[PDB]
Order: sequence, then C-alpha cells, then structure tokens
Amino acid sequence: ADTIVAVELDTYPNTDIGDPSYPHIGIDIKSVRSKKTAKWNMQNGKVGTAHIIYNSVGKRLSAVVSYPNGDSATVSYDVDLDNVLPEWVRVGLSASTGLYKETNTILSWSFTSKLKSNSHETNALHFMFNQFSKDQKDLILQGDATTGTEGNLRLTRVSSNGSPQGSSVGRALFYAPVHIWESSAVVASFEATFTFLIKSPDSHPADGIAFFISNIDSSIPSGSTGRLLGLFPDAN
Amino acid sequence: ADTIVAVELDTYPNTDIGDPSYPHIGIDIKSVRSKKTAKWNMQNGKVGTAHIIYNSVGKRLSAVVSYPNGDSATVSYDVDLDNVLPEWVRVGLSASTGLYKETNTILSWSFTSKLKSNSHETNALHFMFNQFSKDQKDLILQGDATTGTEGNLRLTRVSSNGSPQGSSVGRALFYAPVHIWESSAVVASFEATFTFLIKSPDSHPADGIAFFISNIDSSIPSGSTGRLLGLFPDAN
Amino acid sequence: ADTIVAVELDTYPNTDIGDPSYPHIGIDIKSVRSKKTAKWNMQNGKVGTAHIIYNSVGKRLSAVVSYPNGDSATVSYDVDLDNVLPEWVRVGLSASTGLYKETNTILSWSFTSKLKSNSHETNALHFMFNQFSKDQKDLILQGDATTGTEGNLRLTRVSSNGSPQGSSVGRALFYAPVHIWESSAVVASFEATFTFLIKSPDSHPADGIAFFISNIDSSIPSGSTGRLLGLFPDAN
Amino acid sequence: ADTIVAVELDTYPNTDIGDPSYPHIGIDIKSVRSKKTAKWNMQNGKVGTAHIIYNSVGKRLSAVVSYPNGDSATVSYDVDLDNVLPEWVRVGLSASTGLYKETNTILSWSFTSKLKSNSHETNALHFMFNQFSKDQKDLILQGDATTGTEGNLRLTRVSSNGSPQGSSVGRALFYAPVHIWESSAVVASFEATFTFLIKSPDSHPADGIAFFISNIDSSIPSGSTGRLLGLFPDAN
Ligand SMILES: Nc1ncnc2[nH]cnc12
Ligand SMILES: Nc1ncnc2[nH]cnc12
Ligand SMILES: Nc1ncnc2[nH]cnc12
Ligand SMILES: Nc1ncnc2[nH]cnc12
Ligand SMILES: [Ca+2]
Ligand SMILES: [Ca+2]
Ligand SMILES: [Ca+2]
Ligand SMILES: [Ca+2]
Ligand SMILES: [Mn+2]
Ligand SMILES: [Mn+2]
Ligand SMILES: [Mn+2]
Ligand SMILES: [Mn+2]
Repeated sequence: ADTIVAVELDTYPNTDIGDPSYPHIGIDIKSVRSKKTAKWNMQNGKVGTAHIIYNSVGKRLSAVVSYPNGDSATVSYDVDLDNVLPEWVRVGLSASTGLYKETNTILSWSFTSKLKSNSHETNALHFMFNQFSKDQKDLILQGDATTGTEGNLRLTRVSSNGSPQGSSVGRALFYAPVHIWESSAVVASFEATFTFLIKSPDSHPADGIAFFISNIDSSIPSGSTGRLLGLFPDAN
Repeated sequence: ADTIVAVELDTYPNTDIGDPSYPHIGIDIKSVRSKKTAKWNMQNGKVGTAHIIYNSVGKRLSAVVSYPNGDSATVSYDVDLDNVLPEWVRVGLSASTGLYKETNTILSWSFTSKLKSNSHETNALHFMFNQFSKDQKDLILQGDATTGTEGNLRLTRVSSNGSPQGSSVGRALFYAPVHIWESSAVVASFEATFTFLIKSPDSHPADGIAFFISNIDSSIPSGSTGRLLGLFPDAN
Repeated sequence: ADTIVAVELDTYPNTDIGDPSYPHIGIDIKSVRSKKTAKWNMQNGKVGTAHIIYNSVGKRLSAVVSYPNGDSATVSYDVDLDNVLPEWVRVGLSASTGLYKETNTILSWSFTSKLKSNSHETNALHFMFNQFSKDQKDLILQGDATTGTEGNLRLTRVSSNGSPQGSSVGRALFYAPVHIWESSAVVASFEATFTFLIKSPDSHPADGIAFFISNIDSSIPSGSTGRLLGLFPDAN
Repeated sequence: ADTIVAVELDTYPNTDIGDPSYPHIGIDIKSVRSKKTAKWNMQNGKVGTAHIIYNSVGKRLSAVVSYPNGDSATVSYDVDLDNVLPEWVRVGLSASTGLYKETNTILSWSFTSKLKSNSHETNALHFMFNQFSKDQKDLILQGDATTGTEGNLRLTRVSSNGSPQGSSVGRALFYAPVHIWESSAVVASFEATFTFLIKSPDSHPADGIAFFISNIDSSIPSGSTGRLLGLFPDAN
C-alpha cells in the first residue's frame, strides 16, 4: 500500500536483502533495497546529524550523516520524486531494532518544504523540533515511538534502566500533510535535518533510523521491525 | 467552550456590542468586544494585508492592516497570552457576513511560531500559503470556507456569479496544532500575515475577517455569522 | 584575475564563442563558455524568475528560469564549488548589452548561504530585496547599474525615455562578503532567486543577465560589455 | 557623533551614572543611562543568551537574557526607533572592561531585519554566526575584538593564559549596512540573538556586553572602555 521515499541510516548489514556488508546510509525509493548507499561508520553513543536535501530542479536526493569529529558519509541519487510520491505526503522519522538493538533517539528534527511557482508566490512548510515534549500534539507517534520529558524522541523502546529493546519499531510523522510537489511549481524542494543518538551495548547495533516521506495515511507495515526499518512490508 | 484570541478586521460597526462607530481593526481576547480597536478604512475591492505580531517578551499583541496606497491602521494591546491560551492551539482565519455581505477572500496567509528555550534549542512552525489549492490537505475548512482553483481561500460563500452571500461564516485553520507557549521558553513569539480582498456591492460591507488562535478542537460556534465573525457564541 | 561562477540568462546566441544557436540559460564556471546550457525562450517584456540552487552534498549547481505562463528552462551541472571558488566571495547580479540591447531590470533578488557544521552550529546569510532603493547601501553597484525610485535594479543603462542602451555593463553585488564554503562544513548550500524584466525593441535582445559568485574584490572586467556579460575579460 | 540604540548586559553597577545598584539589562537610547533596566543576575562562567526584539507596530524594544538554569531578566521599552535611528545602520556587539574585568566572549550571534511594505514585497537581512572564524570577512572588528580559532568572538582582550584584561573595549559590527526602517514600510522589525560567556576571576565582573545599532560609520568612542561599554563618548 504505502509509497515510501526514505533516507536510511542503516546500522546493520543485512547482506541477503541488498545491504552492503557494512553500516551504510542509503536512499530508498519504494524499496528497502537502497538505490544508492554509502559506507557509514556509526559512532556508538555519539550524536549524529543527518541532512537530507532534494530539489526538483537538480532532481537529486542527497543525504549526509556526520558526527562531531567530522567523519561523514554522503549519498546522492538522481530521481524525480514527482514521479514517485503523491502530491501530498507526510514526512517522518522511523527506526527499528530486531535481533540486535540500539537506542534510536532523535534529539532534533527540522524540515522545510517549499513550492515556488510563478510569479513571489511560494508555499512553504517549515518545522523545527529541538526539544520534543511529552504530549507532542503536532507529531503522530506510531508503534513504539515516544517523546520523553528529557526532550527527546525515542523512536524505539528503551527500557526503564536506559536499555534499548529488540524487535521494536516506531515512527513519528509530522501531523500536517505536506504538499511536496505541485505540477505548476517551478521549484519543489525540501530539506530535513535530524540529530540522533544511536547507542548499543549489543554485539552489533541494529537496525537504524530513516527519515521518510510517505502517503498521508502511512502506518507501520506489519512485521517491519528489524531490517525493514518500519517502512516496508517486505524486502522486495 | 472555545478560547479565542483574535485580530479582527471588522468592516461593520455593531455599536450595540462594543464596536466603535466605524470600520475597525481590533484585538479580541476571549470576547468579540475588542480590548482595543483602531479606526480602519476598509478599501472596497482592494487587496489588503494584515500583519499580526506577538512576543512573550514585550507581551504586546500588535496588528497592522494596510492597503497598497499605504493607508494603514494599527492596533496594539498589552496582554500575556500565556495566561489566555492553552499551550497548544490551532491558528486560523475566520470571516463572516450577516445582513450585509462582502467577499472575504484570502489571497495568502503565513504564520510563524517559535519557542526559544535555553540553551540554540528552538521549536518553530512556519507556514506560508501564497496559493491555496482545491484540496488543501493542511488546512481545516469550516463552515462556508472553500479553497478555489483560482488559488484563493474564500472564507465565506460567494455566488457562482462572483457575488458574496449574506449569513455566511467560514474558517480555515492550519491542520497541525501549534505549541504557542511553553513555560520554559524564554521567548514564545508568533507572527501571522495574510492578504485579503474584501469587496462588496452592498449598502455597507459586513462583517469582517479575523485571524484567530483557539483551542485545537475549536469549531464555529452556533449562530456566529455576522457580527460574531465566526469566533464567539455571543457578544459578551 | 577574478574567479567567476555564474548562471547566465543569455538572450543572444554568440555561436562563435560556444553559445548554442538560441537564447539559453547556462552554468558558467570560470568561463563564459557555459559548461552546460539549456534552450531558453526569453519572453520579451515579461517578468521572469530565475532560481539558482547549489548544495555541497549533491554538488549540483542548478538553475531554472520561468515566466508566469509557466514556460521554463532548467540547467544543472555537477560541480564541486569548493574547488572552484574561494572560501569567501561576493554574490551579485550582472548584465550586458552590446550591439543589441535590452533592459536588464531586476525587480527582486534574494539569496541564502548556509554553512552547517557539526554539531546545531550553522552560519547563514540571507538577504532579500523586493524593492531596491535609490541609495542602496548594502549593494555595490558597478558600471552602469543603478537602483531607481521605482524600486528596481537597472543593471544596464536605460534612457530617460525608457529605452535600453547598447554597450552597457552593470553589476550589483551584495555588500557583505559571503562565506560560501568552509572545509569543516558538512553542508554548504546556497540559493538565489531573482526576478527580472528583459524588454527590447531591438531586432534581437542582447546580451543577458547573470547571477554570479566571485572573489570579494571582483570588479567588471575591461571590455566585458556584450557577450561577456560583465563577468569575463575574454571568451576563453 | 554616533547615534546609538543598545541593549546592554551591564555586569557592573556604576551608581553615579544611572545604573541601578545591581547587575542589570537595560535599553539605551542615545545614552548610557538606560531608559529602562531590569535586575540581571549574571552567572559567572555560564553561557547566557540574549534575545532582542523590536517591531515598528508595537514600537516596543524588548530584551530578555537567560541562562540554562532558566533564570532570566527581561526589559521592554516603548520607543519609536524611526525617530531615533537613521534609516541605514550597522548592527553590532560591543563589550568593555575597566578597572574590573570579565571575558566578553560571544559564542553566537544572529540578526534579522525585515521591512514589509505594501504589497508580498519584503526586504530582509538575516545572518547567523554560530561559529566565528579567524578571518571573519563579514564582520567589522573594532578595538580589542577578535575572532578566534575556537569559533568565538572575543569582544575584549583575553590574555594568552585565558585571563580577561582590564580597560578593554571591542566591538563587532556586521559588514553590510542594514536598512532598519523605511518610511513606506508597514512593518520594520528586527531581532537579534546572541550567546555569550561572561567569566571573571575579579572581585567583581565588569563591564558588560551590548548589542547595538548605530550609524553605518560608527566607531568606538574615545575612552569608552569601562562603564560606557564602547558605545558612548560620555555618561550623559
Ligand atoms: N544478517 C542478515 N544478513 C542478511 N539478511 C538478513 N535478514 C535478517 N538478518 C540478516
Ligand atoms: N447595526 C448594529 N449595531 C449594533 N449592534 C448590532 N447587532 C446587529 N446589528 C447591529
Ligand atoms: N553574432 C555572434 N556570433 C558569435 N560570436 C559573436 N561575438 C560577437 N557577436 C557574435
Ligand atoms: N563604582 C562606580 N559607581 C558609579 N559610577 C562609576 N564610574 C566609575 N566607577 C563607578
Ligand atoms: Ca540493514
Ligand atoms: Ca462588527
Ligand atoms: Ca551570448
Ligand atoms: Ca555599568
Ligand atoms: Mn540498508
Ligand atoms: Mn469589532
Ligand atoms: Mn552563453
Ligand atoms: Mn547600565
């Protein structure tokens, strides 16, 4: 059912479904098998930042994930998202654990969409969360996601003693639909930034965090924990 | 039930409920009887712009409505909106006709809310509509409001032949709730701008347009057409 | 001397120096011979909008020029501007006439540069001119450029009777240097938008308008009127 | 000569020139004797944030200074800055030490000015420094001010061993002039935010930090160290 465009921060190589044999960032267009990936060194317990950038002019969905020591991974993929997404969408963040686990803590998330037509006629949506609240009424939380008093978005279950749990899936979508393209726009652009804290005591962290764009009514697909990152009903 | 803070562009003097005896802009806090007004020369058939500005520092809700020839009216009112509004709100635009009538056409609407805490931790919501679409999924339309193909928001009924109808009420609220204050914010500010086209063939235009802030579940009060501008169940 | 990156709106095909045999938009990196062009139908006397977009992630300089009837031309070019430009620059607008002529009237110009590092540490510059004033102290006007009372930037000479003159060159650069890249930035992006009105009574319009980025001390090169668009000392 | 509007973070009570007998924030219009002040508990060695807000609608210059534990001081003052400032200005930050001393370290500074006319015609300037660089070409440094490799703006002299020096004055002004009012603007607003770190080993910290607005050619007045905060030739 859902149509998904996602940038995944994939901490666990599932080499039997396309993953390269390392942690990676990837651009996912309607499939968990990334159309493009790049090797990503996830820094356990460090606060990372992902930036996702698209414009309809260059038609390049780009993402960069960095940590404070400056190591970064970038992935870009040429794609015309007008042909992929419906005109109205919701944007959100998703994360998973499976057999292995990790905290999928989002510390901030910002997003901007703009449709520039002809002629000083722009429609724009911008939000920025640097602090999430307990009762975050402009966010739709799905599955295991929760917003804490500590001001974070915990996309997957973390135990009272601070421990990430396995087989968790959770997503947070901005409440308002976004008009991410409009056929008379000369420029439809968006950008998204989030900061995250992936920490694991496990033998390996898993499974990752994705920023995604979906149909407005998108919900977690059945059994999308683990390697499917809460975005896809399957690994096709 | 609803809690309303509004800036009204009031085209019709209802002198028996507080209006001054002229068209006016006013600041309405939980009552249609404006706490403060200023004489406003509505320019029939011209495109006006209203700007509404509040910050929690100066605690002054300010509004200015202007037309291209530069005539403008300003109203300011000292008020602590933390004590008025709930923490989460919806923001919107409302307009009415009663016995007299006018087009209450909104050509653009923009809004920004920011909560600045301590410490480069800001939450922000910004939207901008310069063109409304027919199926405007990030707007909640109430009552007679409609968004047209022409890219406008018609808050009240306009006849197929372009004529405004009487006894109309309509509102458009942004879909996402807004967090307009948060007690640990050092600055909670917002601003709103809209452009409007009030045209009437009537002996007098009525009744006006308001930008308002309300509880998230706000709906048009019963019999709020006319002088109550779709905001208030009564003239108290 | 100068280093120039430019998006040109080139109204005159100078086929002996690389131009294609039509009006075109092009991306110029250190040469007037565009690395990339696209056919552009200049609409005489209509107000056009150009949008220029770059990010250091996708490393794609993109431009689109459109008119209100929606005809548009787009050009994109993969390039790493960190390797082209100095770290600090000035940004501006340039236009020329030669043997043929045209008004090169800019009605608005906006620009944003951002350097996003690690870690909610962004440097940003944004300006927007929708109205230029006579004494525009945040603009550096070179050559024939002038800002009028009418609120426009006339990059090339227009006669008192409204007529564009030949052999004119003029540029307007934003006063403050811009830091358009910084090697520790994870994202260095910029965007620029301007609206323009190219009108000509001539047998052909010429020569065009460019948005450019240059070294801070950039000045009009000698004999850069006409086909060199006020950017290049020569056609190499 | 200079015309100064300033918000001062005044760490040292100079009770013989108007200061109240405590550290205070104040709004200074053409005089170091603040038109309005508020008691401010400066938290030695903590990172503070000041927010300064003005709009020409409400005509209230407002400032709030806060620290992460949430203690804050606010000051507001009704004033029409169109009658005070010239139309074009420079904006900057100033700080002083005298007999007592303190670090006057600025960690970030952001500013926005907007002139909204009639009719989707806004001029705007926004800058944001979250990191200052050594060679900060869009800043004018005066007196003792320096930008470090550490990414801070040290408005006053700090010794190689980290110690603030006495009798220091330094200012940083944004390079481009700002058009802070224009008589046909319906709204002329600005806001400024900076974060600062005032640390002192002294028996008392002194003298403070100001954000100011001045004539474009403003320079440090002779003998404006200490209680005059680098803004005023005297205490009148
Ligand atoms: N370790 C793994 N490699 C490939 N595909 C998988 N699916 C689940 N676990 C996997
Ligand atoms: N003309 C009017 N004056 C005062 N109050 C009113 N209520 C309805 N019409 C009115
Ligand atoms: N018409 C033209 N074609 C090619 N190059 C030129 N240089 C000057 N005019 C020219
Ligand atoms: N301590 C102080 N009190 C008042 N004015 C002053 N000027 C210099 N030092 C002072
Ligand atoms: Ca995986
Ligand atoms: Ca009324
Ligand atoms: Ca040419
Ligand atoms: Ca003092
Ligand atoms: Mn993957
Ligand atoms: Mn009224
Ligand atoms: Mn060319
Ligand atoms: Mn003082």
